[PDB]
Amino acid sequence: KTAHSQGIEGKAMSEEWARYYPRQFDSWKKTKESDNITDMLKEKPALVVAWAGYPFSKDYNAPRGHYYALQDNINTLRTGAPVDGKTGPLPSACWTCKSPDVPRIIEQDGELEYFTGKWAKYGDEIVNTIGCYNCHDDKSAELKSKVPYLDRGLSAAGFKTFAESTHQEKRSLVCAQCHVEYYFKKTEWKDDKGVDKTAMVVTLPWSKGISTEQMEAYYDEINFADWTHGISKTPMLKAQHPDWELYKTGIHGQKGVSCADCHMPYTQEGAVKYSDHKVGNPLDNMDKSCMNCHRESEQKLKDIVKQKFERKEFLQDIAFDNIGKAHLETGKAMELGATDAELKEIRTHIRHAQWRADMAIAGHGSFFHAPEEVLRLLASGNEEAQKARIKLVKVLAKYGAIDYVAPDFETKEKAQKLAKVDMEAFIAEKLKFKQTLEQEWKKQAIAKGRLNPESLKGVDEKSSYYDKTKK
Amino acid sequence: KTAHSQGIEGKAMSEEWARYYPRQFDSWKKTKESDNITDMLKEKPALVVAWAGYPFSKDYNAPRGHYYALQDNINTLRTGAPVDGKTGPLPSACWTCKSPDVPRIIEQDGELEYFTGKWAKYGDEIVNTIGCYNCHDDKSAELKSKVPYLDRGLSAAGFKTFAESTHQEKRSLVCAQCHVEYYFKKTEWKDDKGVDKTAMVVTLPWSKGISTEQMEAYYDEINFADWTHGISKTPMLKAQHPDWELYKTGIHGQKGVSCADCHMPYTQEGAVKYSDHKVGNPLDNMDKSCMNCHRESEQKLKDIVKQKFERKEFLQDIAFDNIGKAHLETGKAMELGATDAELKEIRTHIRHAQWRADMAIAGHGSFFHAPEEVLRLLASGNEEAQKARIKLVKVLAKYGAIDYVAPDFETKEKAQKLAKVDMEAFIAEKLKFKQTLEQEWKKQAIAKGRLNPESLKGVDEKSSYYDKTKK
Ligand code: HEC
Ligand code: HEC
Ligand code: HEC
Ligand code: HEC
Ligand code: HEC
Ligand code: HEC
Ligand code: HEC
Ligand code: HEC
Ligand code: HEC
Ligand code: HEC
Ligand SMILES: [Ca+2]
Ligand SMILES: [Ca+2]
Ligand SMILES: [Y+2]
Ligand SMILES: [Y+2]
Ligand SMILES: [Y+2]
Ligand SMILES: [Y+2]
Ligand SMILES: [Y+2]
Repeated sequence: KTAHSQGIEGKAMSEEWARYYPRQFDSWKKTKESDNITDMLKEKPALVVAWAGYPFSKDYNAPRGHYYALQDNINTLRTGAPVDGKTGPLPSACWTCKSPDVPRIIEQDGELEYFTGKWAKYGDEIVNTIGCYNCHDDKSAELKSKVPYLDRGLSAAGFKTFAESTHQEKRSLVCAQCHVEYYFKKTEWKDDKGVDKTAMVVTLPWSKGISTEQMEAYYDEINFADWTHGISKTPMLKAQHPDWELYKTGIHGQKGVSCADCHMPYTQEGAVKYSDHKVGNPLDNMDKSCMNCHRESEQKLKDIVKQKFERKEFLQDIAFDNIGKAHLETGKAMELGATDAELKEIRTHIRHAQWRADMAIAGHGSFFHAPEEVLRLLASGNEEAQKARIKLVKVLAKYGAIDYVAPDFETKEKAQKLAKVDMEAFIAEKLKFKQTLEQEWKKQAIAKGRLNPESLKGVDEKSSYYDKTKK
Repeated sequence: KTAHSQGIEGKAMSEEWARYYPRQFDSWKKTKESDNITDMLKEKPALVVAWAGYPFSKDYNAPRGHYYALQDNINTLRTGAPVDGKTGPLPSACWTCKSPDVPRIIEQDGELEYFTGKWAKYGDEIVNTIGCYNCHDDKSAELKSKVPYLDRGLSAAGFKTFAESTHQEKRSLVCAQCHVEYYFKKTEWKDDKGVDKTAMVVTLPWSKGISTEQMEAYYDEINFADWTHGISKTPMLKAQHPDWELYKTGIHGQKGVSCADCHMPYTQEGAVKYSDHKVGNPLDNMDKSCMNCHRESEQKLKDIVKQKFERKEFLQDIAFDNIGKAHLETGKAMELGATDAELKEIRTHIRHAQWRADMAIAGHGSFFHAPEEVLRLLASGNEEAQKARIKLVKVLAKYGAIDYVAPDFETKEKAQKLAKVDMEAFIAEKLKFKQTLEQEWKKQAIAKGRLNPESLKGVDEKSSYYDKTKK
């Protein structure tokens, strides 16, 4: 048994676990070191065109330390600027994979209630970032999935549930609670008081399997669309960090190497074994993350990973360039009078091209986790995009614009203009929200004892639209 | 020293080495077991369209045992039906990587003389198949490259020559004498008698490096073309088994694992070590070919290789389908009156698309030797093909055929009709050659003592156009 077999008071606050596990708490806190904000829309402006008419065309950055998960959720322009708990563009489900306060609230008010309402609804309740409670039982300290949608997805795909899995499988599944592709399913329900409500439930599109093509069939079967493209009016699908799904198909995943083996390597000290809880780049600690299975220079192995990244970039730039052009060319055809009937097949091609290309790049480590599937996906997506473009030349010709040249979108500025994103406006509105409602959320959370100010140190010095210098 | 330190009389005939190395001779002879003839034009008819106007549109099969190299060189419809030593479509250079009689002749008449004349020129001299003398010194039995063009290529690419390489590197370089991409360079020269002659010299296009793109630049710089496409009139480049080049970039090649490690695995018997000389499929002998470095079931490793093959096939079919359509669409535009100026960019795209796609599939083991580069190449080639097709829609439109649909080529029969290949005629002509001149070559070679009839057992029972049943 543990030294807290009856549970931990204030379990959602990771600092409450420090008295029992100071070592893991210390390394866990170190993800604060990974504070870099890489603006992906600035690096890859083609993505802005791909996501026109969707929040990702406003703000999308690369992943950084777990220490910043909650704050980045708050800072991203995607969550907008609510003025109260009933406003703002996004739903409560956006907190789900950002805080240990999520299982706390679910276990208190029920899953459906948690998934009901606006993101702003829990602003002063969900205030702790990725913590001990998101992965451990507060009585046995054993690994556990705290979100019901994971087992639901696992079963649907023919996988064993978390409780039925081996220890090694759990070392990856705890990560899969969040590092997977998902979509919000509108769900009607009635509470204990008989009131009719509507929830937006996190759902893993795994009922037909976890391959990109199986998920695609899944979405097409239910005629689902995350949004209607702002330029091409295509019924679009958004892929979001399908880290585990692509990992499972890669060679390491097939060989049984878990997420933890590389991202949370062991350190043996006598008869005691410790897991590095500073979840980050395995390449910064290869001696413990890689060289325990591979025998050769760290530099050579690093060069090999670099090679994979370059190959992925090569195909990614081609795919998204043609996807961007297809969107713009479809928009031009619409402007000339092309009918939905004339553009139906074209739009289906675009939908599939981007779904496959996005699924390939949305998981930032996929180029390494499953190198070959990533390249194949990008090649498949590009082919769908070009099939659309070949058909588009004919539609453009019918309307007298066969020589139309889709405008360029080589910079974030030019791309956002094409996507009609008024950044200045969104940023100004965001800052006002942060200076008012956000500070009230934090003040109230601290007053109620849900938030410890110590956890806020250097947590809000950077975003894609401001940098106080160094976190 | 060896037991034949002064050399071996009749060294070109591998049977002459059996008295010294009966074990290696026995396994070497066993490649006779790999007698399967897989007609690649039947399996992948798109290749016929790709090679229209070139010999490969007539006959192209997958590789089989070394035991059949010489006979397949004779049987392929590509070498045609010469009636004497001055006729036939191909040059003497076609014998180069098929027989130990090649170094014998080169060392006797000089490199330039060997490379001068028709293939039929040496019909009764080059009669032994891949033998001991192609890879070993007949005095020390040490590994050696017997062809000057390899070191020439190695140096040109910044690599060390064969003699300057390590033993492990030599275990792969001996294979590189033949398993590489090449082209025939027309070379003017004058013999000892002052006579002016023209030779077609095997040349490795490695002066700019060994990557597909570097070789492409190499060919473009000298405005080289293997042939003018029979349908699109595009200046084409033919890739031929760039096995070593792609292998060198793969992870195994980067890690120092030689061709021999998998294809000629060791067998330890006490203090003596033997190399399996039955060069074939490593998957048929995984315990010795793979499991000496990898630790897991043979089936799982086999399934993984199968997965790579399927991914490669997926992208290959897409690439060659668009390449085929581009060729046909260009041919249609020509028929309508399109000028060379209007088709110049299109043709450059096609040339590059096929060069990259062919380089990816010409090496039959590349899907495994360098999985990721193969997928990237096929994706790159496909993109070039689609760029050509998008431009072709516009040219077709200018000439009133925007709705043109390139004919299908899903069967070898239909593809060869589009490529205007009269198979019946070529086969009939070939059989007459085999029944007359070929039998004379073999009779004379046997009379002169250059050929041992024992080596002909079951060697000519199959081809792509006949099957006496079982070799
Ligand atoms: C949900 C509760 C999560 C769980 C459980 C795990 N991760 Fe996570 N991870 C999550 C978020 C929301 C983020 C983004 C953080 C931000 O503010 O940008 C991340 C990020 C990572 C990263 C990147 C770290 C970096 O320095 O860039 C990695 C490598 C990562 N996460 C890995 C990972 C693994 C291996 C997990 C299981 C052991 C794991 N995460 C769980 C959300 C969640
Ligand atoms: C779990 C199933 C998640 C849900 C539901 C949402 N997010 Fe998420 N988010 C999750 C992970 C594992 C990661 C890291 C890996 C990655 O590729 O991003 C993230 C990261 C973010 C970030 C930082 C990166 C960025 O996009 O700028 C933000 C700002 C973020 N997530 C916001 C966010 C919102 C608004 C959501 C609702 C639509 C949302 N996430 C849901 C996991 C999950
Ligand atoms: C999920 C993303 C995790 C978070 C957040 C935290 N821990 Fe963790 N922990 C996780 C894994 C995958 C593992 C390895 C499991 C295994 O048996 O291999 C661990 C392990 C521990 C342990 C056991 C000893 C060790 O391996 O170091 C302890 C005591 C532990 N974790 C404590 C702990 C605390 C206090 C955390 C918050 C500060 C915490 N963990 C977060 C995954 C995750
Ligand atoms: C042991 C548990 C492992 C750890 C930790 C890492 N790798 Fe690994 N790797 C492992 C296996 C069993 C395999 C399958 C092939 C084999 O050797 O049997 C691999 C394979 C790779 C590869 C090649 C596959 C590819 O993607 O092309 C690479 C380049 C590789 N591994 C790199 C690598 C790095 C950089 C790691 C640390 C971050 C790492 N591996 C950890 C087993 C294990
Ligand atoms: C070792 C063999 C690994 C396994 C198993 C998993 N990951 Fe990984 N991951 C690894 C590397 C070498 C990299 C690339 C690092 C680089 O900078 O080149 C990654 C990357 C990620 C990322 C991207 C983080 C970022 O870009 O900021 C994430 C989010 C990530 N990995 C998550 C993750 C999860 C959840 C895994 C299991 C499903 C997983 N990784 C396994 C190495 C290894
Ligand atoms: C030229 C003199 C060669 C040398 C030296 C090596 N190979 Fe070869 N190989 C060559 C030819 C002309 C052929 C085609 C044979 C035919 O009639 O189709 C081949 C074929 C192979 C194969 C395929 C065998 C099968 O059963 O399908 C392999 C796997 C192969 N060769 C490998 C190989 C290796 C590893 C070498 C060096 C040790 C090697 N070959 C040398 C011509 C020549
Ligand atoms: C060495 C540099 C070569 C030259 C020059 C030529 N060939 Fe070849 N050939 C070589 C190898 C290594 C292989 C096996 C690997 C492969 O992918 O094919 C071959 C195989 C053949 C075959 C059998 C397969 C087929 O194409 O049906 C034939 C019939 C053949 N080679 C014929 C041939 C001719 C006519 C050549 C002159 C143009 C020629 N080869 C040159 C290596 C080399
Ligand atoms: C080239 C394609 C080869 C042909 C044809 C033959 N041999 Fe070979 N042989 C080759 C290699 C790559 C190796 C291994 C070299 C090493 O040191 O690792 C060998 C080795 C031998 C040896 C040494 C002992 C052994 O490893 O078995 C002998 C005595 C030998 N080869 C003899 C031999 C004979 C008699 C051949 C013709 C019948 C023959 N080899 C062909 C490559 C090639
Ligand atoms: C030892 C000399 C090896 C032999 C013989 C074979 N492989 Fe190998 N393999 C080896 C290394 C050092 C690596 C690099 C990665 C690592 O584990 O350190 C590999 C890698 C692979 C891979 C993964 C890479 C990829 O292509 O995705 C696979 C799938 C693999 N090896 C398969 C394999 C098979 C089937 C072999 C026999 C025919 C084989 N390898 C031999 C080292 C060695
Ligand atoms: C092990 C790690 C290998 C190394 C090193 C090399 N080859 Fe290989 N080769 C290997 C496999 C697993 C395969 C595929 C077998 C299958 O049927 O799936 C191949 C295949 C080839 C081929 C194709 C033969 C055919 O299709 O008939 C050739 C011609 C070949 N390999 C040649 C070859 C050469 C010359 C190498 C060094 C440059 C080489 N291989 C290395 C495994 C391994
Ligand atoms: Ca989604
Ligand atoms: Ca060539
Ligand atoms: Y406490
Ligand atoms: Y990062
Ligand atoms: Y690979
Ligand atoms: Y003798
Ligand atoms: Y074969």
